[PDB]
Amino acid sequence: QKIAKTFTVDVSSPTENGVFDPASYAKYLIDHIKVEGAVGNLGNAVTVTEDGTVVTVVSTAKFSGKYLKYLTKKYLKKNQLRDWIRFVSTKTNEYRLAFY
Amino acid sequence: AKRTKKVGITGKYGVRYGSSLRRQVKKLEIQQHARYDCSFCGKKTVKRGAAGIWTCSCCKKTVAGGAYTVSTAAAATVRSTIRRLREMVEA
Amino acid sequence: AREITDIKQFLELTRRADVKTATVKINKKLNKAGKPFRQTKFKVRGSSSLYTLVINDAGKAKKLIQSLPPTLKVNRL
Amino acid sequence: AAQKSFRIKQKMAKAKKQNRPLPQWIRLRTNNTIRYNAKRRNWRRTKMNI
Amino acid sequence: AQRVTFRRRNPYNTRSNKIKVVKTPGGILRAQHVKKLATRPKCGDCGSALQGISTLRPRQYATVSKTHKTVSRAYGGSRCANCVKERIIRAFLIEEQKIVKKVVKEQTEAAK
RNA sequence: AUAUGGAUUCUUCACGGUAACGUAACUGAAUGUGGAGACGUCGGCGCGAGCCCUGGGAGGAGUUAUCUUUUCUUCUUAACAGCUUAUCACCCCGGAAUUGGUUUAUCCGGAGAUGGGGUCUUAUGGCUGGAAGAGGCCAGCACCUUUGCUGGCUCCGGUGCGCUUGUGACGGCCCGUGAAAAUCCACAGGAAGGAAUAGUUUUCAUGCCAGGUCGUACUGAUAACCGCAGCAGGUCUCCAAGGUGAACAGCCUCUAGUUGAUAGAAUAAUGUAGAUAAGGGAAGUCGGCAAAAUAGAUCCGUAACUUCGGGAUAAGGAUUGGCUCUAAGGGUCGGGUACGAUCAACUUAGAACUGGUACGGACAAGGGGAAUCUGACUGUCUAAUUAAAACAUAGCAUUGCGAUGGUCAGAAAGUGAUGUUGACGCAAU
RNA sequence: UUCAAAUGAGAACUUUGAAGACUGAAGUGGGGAAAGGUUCCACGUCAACAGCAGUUGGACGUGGGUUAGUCGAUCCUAAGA
RNA sequence: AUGGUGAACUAUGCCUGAAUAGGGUGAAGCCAGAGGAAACUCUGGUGGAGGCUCGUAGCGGUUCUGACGUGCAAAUCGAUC
Ligand SMILES: [Mg+2]
Ligand SMILES: [Mg+2]
Ligand SMILES: [Mg+2]
Ligand SMILES: [Mg+2]
Ligand SMILES: [Mg+2]
Ligand SMILES: [Mg+2]
Ligand SMILES: [Mg+2]
Ligand SMILES: [Mg+2]
Ligand SMILES: [Mg+2]
Ligand SMILES: [Mg+2]
Ligand SMILES: [Mg+2]
Ligand SMILES: [Mg+2]
Ligand SMILES: [Mg+2]
Ligand SMILES: [Mg+2]
Ligand SMILES: [Mg+2]
Ligand SMILES: [Mg+2]
Ligand SMILES: [Mg+2]
Ligand SMILES: [Mg+2]
Ligand SMILES: [Mg+2]
Ligand SMILES: [Mg+2]
Ligand SMILES: [Mg+2]
Ligand SMILES: [Mg+2]
Ligand SMILES: [Mg+2]
Ligand SMILES: [Mg+2]
Ligand SMILES: [Mg+2]
Ligand SMILES: [Mg+2]
Ligand SMILES: [Mg+2]
Ligand SMILES: [Mg+2]
Ligand SMILES: [Mg+2]
Ligand SMILES: [Mg+2]
Ligand SMILES: [Mg+2]
Ligand SMILES: [Mg+2]
Ligand SMILES: [Mg+2]
Ligand SMILES: [Mg+2]
Ligand SMILES: [Mg+2]
Ligand SMILES: [Mg+2]
Ligand SMILES: [Mg+2]
Ligand SMILES: [Mg+2]
Ligand SMILES: [Mg+2]
Ligand SMILES: [Mg+2]
Ligand SMILES: [Mg+2]
Ligand SMILES: [Mg+2]
Ligand SMILES: [Mg+2]
Ligand SMILES: [Mg+2]
Ligand SMILES: [Mg+2]
Ligand SMILES: [Mg+2]
Ligand SMILES: [Mg+2]
Ligand SMILES: [Mg+2]
Ligand SMILES: [Mg+2]
Ligand SMILES: [Mg+2]
Ligand SMILES: [Mg+2]
Ligand SMILES: [Mg+2]
Ligand SMILES: [Mg+2]
Ligand SMILES: [Mg+2]
Ligand SMILES: [Mg+2]
Ligand SMILES: [Mg+2]
Ligand SMILES: [Mg+2]
Ligand SMILES: [Mg+2]
Ligand SMILES: [Mg+2]
Ligand SMILES: [Mg+2]
Ligand SMILES: [Mg+2]
Ligand SMILES: [Mg+2]
Ligand SMILES: [Mg+2]
Ligand SMILES: [Mg+2]
Ligand SMILES: [Mg+2]
Ligand SMILES: [Mg+2]
Ligand SMILES: [Mg+2]
Ligand SMILES: [Mg+2]
Ligand SMILES: [Mg+2]
Ligand SMILES: [Mg+2]
Ligand SMILES: [Mg+2]
Ligand SMILES: [Mg+2]
Ligand SMILES: [Mg+2]
Ligand SMILES: [Mg+2]
Ligand SMILES: [Mg+2]
Ligand SMILES: [Mg+2]
Ligand SMILES: [Mg+2]
Ligand SMILES: [Zn+2]
Repeated sequence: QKIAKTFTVDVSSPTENGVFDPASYAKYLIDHIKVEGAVGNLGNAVTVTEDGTVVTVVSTAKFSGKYLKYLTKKYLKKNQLRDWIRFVSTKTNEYRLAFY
Repeated sequence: AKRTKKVGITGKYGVRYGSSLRRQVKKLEIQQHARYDCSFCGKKTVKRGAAGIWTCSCCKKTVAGGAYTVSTAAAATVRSTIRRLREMVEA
Repeated sequence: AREITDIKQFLELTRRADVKTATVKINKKLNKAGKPFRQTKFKVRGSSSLYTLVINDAGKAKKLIQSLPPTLKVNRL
Repeated sequence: AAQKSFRIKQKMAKAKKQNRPLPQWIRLRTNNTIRYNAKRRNWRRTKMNI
Repeated sequence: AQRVTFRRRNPYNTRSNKIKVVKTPGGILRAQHVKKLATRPKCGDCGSALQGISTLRPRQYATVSKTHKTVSRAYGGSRCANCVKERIIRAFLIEEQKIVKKVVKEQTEAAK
């Protein structure tokens, strides 16, 4: 009835090209994903991590994968990186940052 | 809430045509739209259906009669006279 | 136009004289609410109607498929 | 038109057939005298009264 | 938004040119023409739409098995059952009273 | 055209159900009869479809100084078939005053209500078949090429005095009661024909062949038609998004479609079309011609006179933004034989705060009053100088006529209108 | 209405890209009846014609195009003939 | 004068089709209430009448005696109606 939802992002391809820092990126996530209102209310309701070259997001509160593409676009737009990196779905719910 | 002093159904016609003409019509409309007693089944369920044609809600009988009333006074007094005259020719 | 379920009544159709072609279609589908499974539709093209026999069971399916007339011209998928 | 009778299609046909310029080789015959096609007609200039 | 067009040449809204909108497997709206509706056959006796009898346009009745065109009992597809009940009774009684008026006026001819 | 299977038959031409009726079938000539085809208009109510609005998720897009779990967009299902589905109607049980049931709309019952239980029409909707293989949206590789190849996803909802259309059960209206025929079915009838060593049956199922002739392009109009023309005219119709608002109005937008109509430079007079003007306020003029004023809505107030229906938005007033609160008006479930729980709607009234006192802020949108003349009214006409007081009308009155007739037509006539007629009529003023 | 590129001997007027606007679903949208009769489409193309122009057109030249048992006609009947 | 051709405009009848935003008014019929010695009177709702009304499309054509008056046009255009 409650349900958990994981969400993967293969940040590899543009991380392995320097221009992407996963570091301050899950940072962008960890304090801007809003929960029934605002930022950092993730009261162990949602979690973010970085399997070296992956980001893992697991929600229990209202969180759609569209929201995920929405946040990162902001990050990407924030740090100039839009032009060079798409947020894309591959397999369902498993997303990846594409370079070129 | 009595709705008009006197024009009754004749209200539709408003002020047009003049009192007398409307008086006359109200009389005969009140005649035709009225619901009548059925001679055949006993229920008052005879309404009119075009000039002269009186038919019955349930039991579906149609009687020819007056243009705006079920029985015209004329035909009534005829009915009696045909009674009377028929009487003679069996007795 | 017609759908069928009596798995014998179908077998009779598959040998009903005018039946030259048949087709077997396989579909991924879900079960109740959780898992998925393997639906398989058996379609005998009659001269006047196209009959299709849904076999829900994957097991029933395989064994049914072998029984298909060895003269019948079946299109797989 | 839109949905015509054959009698009218037929006429219509024969009409477009006549709708050509002079074959230039007529201009070449001995004492040929026809200089152009004088009976040339054109849909938005002269209507063909059925 | 999406609009639509007639399919036959006739552009006018006549009874025989009823239209109806519809979404296709293409994912688009298209007109479809709708034949004028059947009306239920009527008891040619009392006049009610008579029961048990399927309802088509007249020629389409030749395209259907007889069990769509009758109910079992006498005057089946034809009159309204209750109507036949009347028929039966009235017939019986009248045929009887027939006999009673025979032997009554048969008595008179001998008693006078 | 026709066979195979099924059904039917030794009780020959099916059973079953009290019944309404059921069905895969279940012979049926002449003749008769019934239905369908087949029929006004308006009103509210009810329901369907498509549209509109909207939550969740799954994608692609746009904006990201700043803010927005965002803004846009995709998420679709044909005819046809199977099962199923209905307001109406009807049947069985039952016997009703303490009358009950009952629509928004007062109709129904001893000629059998309320009740409980069945039957039927299949509009319509549902689920499956068609049918995901199609179509829609993505992603990931390939190469001048034909252009591929590869995968994903294409799911679950909510709301209604909405819009348009369809339809049903009703109601209003008539000195108006709102085609025809082809064609298809059914019934009454029972002429005939038909089995036990084997008959009958193609209105059940399945199977075989065939469907000719002509039209199909495009325009349908500020350029494909008619106006001498690529003329500001004329010319029948269907489909119809978001906001504001009563609204298919006006004004702005999405889709689609245009961006066509000689062009440059100046900005005299006079013009044409759009506006404003201190103080006065019709003194202008044949005449307030023109123009200005008015306007929505809520509330309050409303004269003479009247055919009692009106006159009446009479007249005359106030009020109207934004924002923030408040109260009232609903739905669905389980309760032995008082309440609780949640879901979803803009309407209306009241109360604060707030501003250069503005608020129907554009758009939209009646000037009023007192009389005289004249036609009662709504309606009609001189297309292209007259729309009126002229015509018509209901109403009133007169005339002719009982068919071998009145009035009218024709050269005639075995001719014709009224006449599918009959004085409550037709004809004529 | 505007800026640019393309094309052409020639570009205010063609084509494409950009911008600014309009029609505002009672349409400058999507189809049809009557009427036209090839105007449709393609290629070529400017002597005349489109009351400036023209490389563009509903022009000029040259070709291509209209596929039905089920859509209409055909059948039926109306006033009437 | 004789013999002919017209009802594609328009007038009138007939036959078969089609079309008409949103408002205001609140007629018969019905429900419930109130007063009255009585006869009977009165109130609130419900309903949705009308060659009714406000007004678009539609049909029309009033005024400017407006535009135009070698016209867009041998009757049009605007605004008003
Ligand atoms: Mg012309
Ligand atoms: Mg949409
Ligand atoms: Mg068409
Ligand atoms: Mg109609
Ligand atoms: Mg049936
Ligand atoms: Mg039956
Ligand atoms: Mg049987
Ligand atoms: Mg008949
Ligand atoms: Mg009939
Ligand atoms: Mg008809
Ligand atoms: Mg069909
Ligand atoms: Mg019941
Ligand atoms: Mg029962
Ligand atoms: Mg309601
Ligand atoms: Mg409409
Ligand atoms: Mg009727
Ligand atoms: Mg029938
Ligand atoms: Mg014999
Ligand atoms: Mg058959
Ligand atoms: Mg033949
Ligand atoms: Mg076409
Ligand atoms: Mg055009
Ligand atoms: Mg000419
Ligand atoms: Mg024109
Ligand atoms: Mg166009
Ligand atoms: Mg010009
Ligand atoms: Mg100039
Ligand atoms: Mg002044
Ligand atoms: Mg003053
Ligand atoms: Mg004065
Ligand atoms: Mg003076
Ligand atoms: Mg004067
Ligand atoms: Mg004036
Ligand atoms: Mg002023
Ligand atoms: Mg007054
Ligand atoms: Mg206020
Ligand atoms: Mg509340
Ligand atoms: Mg107070
Ligand atoms: Mg008058
Ligand atoms: Mg008038
Ligand atoms: Mg005149
Ligand atoms: Mg004259
Ligand atoms: Mg007038
Ligand atoms: Mg005039
Ligand atoms: Mg007069
Ligand atoms: Mg008088
Ligand atoms: Mg003679
Ligand atoms: Mg230009
Ligand atoms: Mg605009
Ligand atoms: Mg509009
Ligand atoms: Mg245009
Ligand atoms: Mg077209
Ligand atoms: Mg043409
Ligand atoms: Mg050609
Ligand atoms: Mg072209
Ligand atoms: Mg030249
Ligand atoms: Mg030209
Ligand atoms: Mg020129
Ligand atoms: Mg030139
Ligand atoms: Mg050509
Ligand atoms: Mg047909
Ligand atoms: Mg034929
Ligand atoms: Mg005419
Ligand atoms: Mg209306
Ligand atoms: Mg109003
Ligand atoms: Mg109205
Ligand atoms: Mg009392
Ligand atoms: Mg009304
Ligand atoms: Mg009126
Ligand atoms: Mg009016
Ligand atoms: Mg208005
Ligand atoms: Mg007009
Ligand atoms: Mg008029
Ligand atoms: Mg003038
Ligand atoms: Mg002049
Ligand atoms: Mg004018
Ligand atoms: Mg007007
Ligand atoms: Zn009766």
